[PDB]
Amino acid sequence: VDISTLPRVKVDLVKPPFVHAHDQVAKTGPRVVEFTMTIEEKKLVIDREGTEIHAMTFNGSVPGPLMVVHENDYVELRLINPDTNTLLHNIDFHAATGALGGGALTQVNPGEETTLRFKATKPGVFVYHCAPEGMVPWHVTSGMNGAIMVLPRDGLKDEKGQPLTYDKIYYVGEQDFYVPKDEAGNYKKYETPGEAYEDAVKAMRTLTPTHIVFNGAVGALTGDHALTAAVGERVLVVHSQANRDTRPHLIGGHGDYVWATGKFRNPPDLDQETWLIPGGTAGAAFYTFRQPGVYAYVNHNLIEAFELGAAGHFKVTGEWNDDLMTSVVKPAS
Amino acid sequence: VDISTLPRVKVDLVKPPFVHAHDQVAKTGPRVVEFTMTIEEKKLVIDREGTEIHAMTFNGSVPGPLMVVHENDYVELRLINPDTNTLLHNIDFHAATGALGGGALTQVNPGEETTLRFKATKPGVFVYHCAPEGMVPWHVTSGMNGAIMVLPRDGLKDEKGQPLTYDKIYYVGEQDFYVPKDEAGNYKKYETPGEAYEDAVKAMRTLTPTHIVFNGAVGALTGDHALTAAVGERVLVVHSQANRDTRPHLIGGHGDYVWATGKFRNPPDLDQETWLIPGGTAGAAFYTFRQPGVYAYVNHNLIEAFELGAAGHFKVTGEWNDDLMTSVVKPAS
Amino acid sequence: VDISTLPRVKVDLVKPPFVHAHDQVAKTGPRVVEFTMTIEEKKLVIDREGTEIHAMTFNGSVPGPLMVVHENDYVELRLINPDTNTLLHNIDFHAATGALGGGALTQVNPGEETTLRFKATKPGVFVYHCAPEGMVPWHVTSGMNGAIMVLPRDGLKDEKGQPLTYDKIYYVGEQDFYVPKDEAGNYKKYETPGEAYEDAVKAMRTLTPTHIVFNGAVGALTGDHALTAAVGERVLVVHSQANRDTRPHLIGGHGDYVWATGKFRNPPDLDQETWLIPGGTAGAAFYTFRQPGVYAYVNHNLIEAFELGAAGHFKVTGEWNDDLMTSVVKPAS
Ligand SMILES: [Cu+2]
Ligand SMILES: [Cu+2]
Ligand SMILES: [Cu+2]
Ligand SMILES: [Cu+2]
Ligand SMILES: [Cu+2]
Ligand SMILES: [Cu+2]
Repeated sequence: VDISTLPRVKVDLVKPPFVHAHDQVAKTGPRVVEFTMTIEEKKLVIDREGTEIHAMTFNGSVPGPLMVVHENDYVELRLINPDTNTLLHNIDFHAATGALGGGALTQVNPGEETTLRFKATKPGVFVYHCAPEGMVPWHVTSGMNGAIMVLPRDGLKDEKGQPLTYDKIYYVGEQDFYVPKDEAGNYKKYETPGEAYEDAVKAMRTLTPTHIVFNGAVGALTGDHALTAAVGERVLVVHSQANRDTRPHLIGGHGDYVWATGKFRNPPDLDQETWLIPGGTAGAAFYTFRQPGVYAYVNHNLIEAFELGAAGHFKVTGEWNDDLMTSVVKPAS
Repeated sequence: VDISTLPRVKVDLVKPPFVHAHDQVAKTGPRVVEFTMTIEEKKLVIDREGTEIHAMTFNGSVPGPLMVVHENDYVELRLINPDTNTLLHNIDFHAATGALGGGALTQVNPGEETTLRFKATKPGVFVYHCAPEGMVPWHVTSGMNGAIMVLPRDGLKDEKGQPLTYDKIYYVGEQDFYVPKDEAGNYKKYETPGEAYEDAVKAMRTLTPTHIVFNGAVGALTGDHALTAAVGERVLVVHSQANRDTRPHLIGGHGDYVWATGKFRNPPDLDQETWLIPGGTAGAAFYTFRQPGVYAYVNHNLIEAFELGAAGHFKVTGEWNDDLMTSVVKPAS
Repeated sequence: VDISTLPRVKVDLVKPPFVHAHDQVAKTGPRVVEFTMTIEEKKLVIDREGTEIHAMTFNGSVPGPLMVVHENDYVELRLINPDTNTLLHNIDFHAATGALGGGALTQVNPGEETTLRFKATKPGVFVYHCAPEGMVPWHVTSGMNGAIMVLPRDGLKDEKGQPLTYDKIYYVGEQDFYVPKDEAGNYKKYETPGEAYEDAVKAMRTLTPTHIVFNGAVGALTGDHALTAAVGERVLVVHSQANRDTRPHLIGGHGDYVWATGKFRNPPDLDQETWLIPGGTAGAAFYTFRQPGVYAYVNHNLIEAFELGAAGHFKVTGEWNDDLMTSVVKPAS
């Protein structure tokens, strides 16, 4: 088919955990969906101690933004590597077929750009990440990863074939960082990326992250940046981990319908407490809130959550249901 | 509905791996099921070397006891923190909805008690654990976790909708401990919980357990405390891990029907050799024994099993079936 | 039934990643399928640096060869431990029922052999491994493991009950090695297995592999030993990990149908990007190639893949499909 006869629609991306507007049920036929991302190498402070790393980002954020299309749309990405960066980058889409997910076709030095097109033939949430030959884990674990959602053309379905429609969607990217340490255990102070490379490799080879964070930093999805919902709202939380297993859990809630390995032709798992998202995968969980208040959303390795950073909050408004839960006798002597 | 019009039934809990008597198919309408647990801080010897830790327990055991109710029963827990303990505790039920699983409503200082009620709206096996704000992984990884089973009102079903009925049930709680080590590798000798806290945090942050045990100690489910069955018996093994992934395996057997992430509205996985239970989850495996003798039940990271403690035994009585397995030629020169 | 009335067929095994010839759909009734394996202890170089270990193998390879039978065949294995070896060995089949998978019946000292028979009552791919009492993880993590495939008698089926037929099959065994290190981080230089045992145990207890490899060495499934396919070919990749979780991914492709925990009575998961195979399990993924070129097949902990060894290649011949993927604008200033 002549792709030039298809509609083109340009998407304007937004910063995670928010997601660009889209339709769950496709209101048009197949389209070429046009995205642009600009790579930015930048310093990021990732914890409360002030630890600063040299992050590698798509569009200035860790994670990169969530892209949303429908099955059998074409994704057309303009990828820009400005001359203010210093490294070679590319992109691998797990949604795509061929050429190492796109990475063999998208190598851009500083001062270069490229445009890749692929057909999104399989529905699901998928990781995307940089993958420069010989340096792959360093770029990924420096923050250069995000996700793409390929919706079925008739939207999401439950285990019986009935529609599932979310009211709100959030994208939680979880990032394992490997900040090199000296013998005494302090994070090393590097002058350039090349001077950092061997100790970055050493640090990665321990297989022990120093930090595991949501949306790029300890505490990023708390306080004024907590996730929000109301009682009765249907929320989809897309969660990705490009390099290491995670096990999300909504403290005080559930995943009512979960695609733990993210692929919508499969029926969802029901009523999950915790789900395993393997490293290199995106998953999605659908929940209808039933109680107001604060919820924590965590990796349920609780050390990873509360000591290394993999914890966010929901603030949920509405009525308390004392049938579902109540304090019969409040704490007392 | 006025909960005061419902029947009340008091459960008397038992020490894992045994489980309090219950009905698989509910013989009454919904009930308020009353449980009591008393928190006990105590010294426990956890390995053959004599390593002694300061454990934090529900009802004196690691894991805490298995609670069993039916879907849409109400769980009413009296939680007691006697004045002989020194820390603040609470409880989070993954089965419950709201208030951080109950933790926001159940904070008890030494000398206090509380009573929580929640509706068990989802069937499955679920973790429960202590979760005091700011100290969550320390309490969990000190042993303060167990599980609750919410049975469907019409009992368990196979992948085709046919009944599955167990003859025996066991609860295996798997505990990762993080005993702080000095530089030379020996376990440190602490005077109070507050003096221990920073090195406990340091130890946890390595993400490398020093011990991984069933029922609270190396060897706990061996010898005179081996699990038992007879050929032809249907056994359900509930397995929980509140903090870290595990992968159970019955050496010489299978999981004929497994809910690896523990939720009974989902069809079970058939004929599993090994299953992944993510950290923060309870799972359940159903097996009908076909051969007598000794079986080992392990985490099939065999280092975790045989070097760090995550191994128990079954002793199974009955007839040997030489059609299913035989030695044709015994070892010989 | 009198097993002596059944046909006997002798299989001649082949070196992984290749697989002995077999039929997907059984062309005979149940058979006794006769296998022989000879244990070989040997030095193996496992990385590009020249690190040499004392490996323990079935039939001279890491992994041991893939055995293939049909459901309700009998597997009859002659296991030979020649007098040129120095250790006691045995075998545990996860496909088998009873006697610790066979291990209690197959203990062979150097200079001994044995013959075990078992009925393959459950379809799926399964691990087999050595398991000598008290030394289990050392033998497994020295390479003494492989897999067995028990096909349904009417071959593989999709999630709807329709046939799935592969054109090619490969067996990828993934091996975690724990080469002891000195304080400075270099691999130690041992004189005998007994002198090595305590530092092997120490190394294993770190839970941090020094090497994670496919087919026995870094790079083993690259270059002249890359896996091969053509566009349009249906390929089954069987992947096992006897001791530690892995998460396979085909870079530039998918698992169209995946049995992540390897058991064919279950419907496959569709359209997977990455799948979790728990330690102690074999899994299988079915893919139809749609694009030519080089693909990498990896554990998608990318550190494990690209820094520790868990990466292979496919070389795929055929036509490029520019509808599925194209470079619209090649990299340029
Ligand atoms: Cu990059
Ligand atoms: Cu990838
Ligand atoms: Cu506590
Ligand atoms: Cu929890
Ligand atoms: Cu051996
Ligand atoms: Cu095994």
